[PDB]
Amino acid sequence: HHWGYGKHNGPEHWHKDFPIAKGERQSPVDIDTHTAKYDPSLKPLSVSYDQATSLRILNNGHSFQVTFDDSQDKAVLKGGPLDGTYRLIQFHFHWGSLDGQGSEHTVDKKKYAAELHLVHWNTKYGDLGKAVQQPDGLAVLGIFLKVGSAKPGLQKVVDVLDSIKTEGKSADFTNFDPRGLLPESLDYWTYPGSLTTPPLLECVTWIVLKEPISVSSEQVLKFRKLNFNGEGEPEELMVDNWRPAQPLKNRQIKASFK
Ligand SMILES: [Zn+2]
Ligand SMILES: [Zn+2]
Repeated sequence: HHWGYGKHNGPEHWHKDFPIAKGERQSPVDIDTHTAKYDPSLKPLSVSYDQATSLRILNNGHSFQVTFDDSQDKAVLKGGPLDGTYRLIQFHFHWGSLDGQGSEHTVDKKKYAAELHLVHWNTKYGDLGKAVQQPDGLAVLGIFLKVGSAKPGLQKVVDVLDSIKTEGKSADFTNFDPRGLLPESLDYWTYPGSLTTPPLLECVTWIVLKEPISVSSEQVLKFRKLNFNGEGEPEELMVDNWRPAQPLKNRQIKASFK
């Protein structure tokens, strides 16, 4: 029972191998806009992706992922609620079997069509190994996708998906600019949480953007062509690869905007 998203190995089963799944600071959560309170002390987010160097794109059996060279301070995230500078290591997506669902975070219980996660680690903790042991060792920038006009910045990604259809396939993926994946506003919500996949470590400062990016139906249709399965294995279409909202428990969600 390697983990997945189906009836027999999905999010309801994860706690058996990773008991932190019933922990105190699990993600995603629902963001209720009545209770997510504006914090005037929150600094604007600093996203510097201009020197990002992408390495590869891969189907890992739970999503598709684009990886980055994190050997030095090129593509970094800082400011906002964050201490120190955070290096981008990868991004991936979550999406649904139809446009009406797919995002992991929700806003006033509304599910978006997809959710993009840009994963960064805190350099003040030396390496990724020591970072994930710390409550703010990772920062994940979360961005909602809604269906509308095409995002030109997403095109180079979706157009190579046919080359990584099944679990375990990968391809060289150089000179991709993650700047093209961002909405206009960097207005955000932030709270302390976890990885939304095993091992579910409670090491993430979540930064979820208020403004969704719009992507075309054509584009999101390319997401749904991916497989959970390996090459030549019976088809398990990669859709609904999202963990549902987990209990907020004691936590406060802060808004950077009024
Ligand atoms: Zn994996
Ligand atoms: Zn994710």
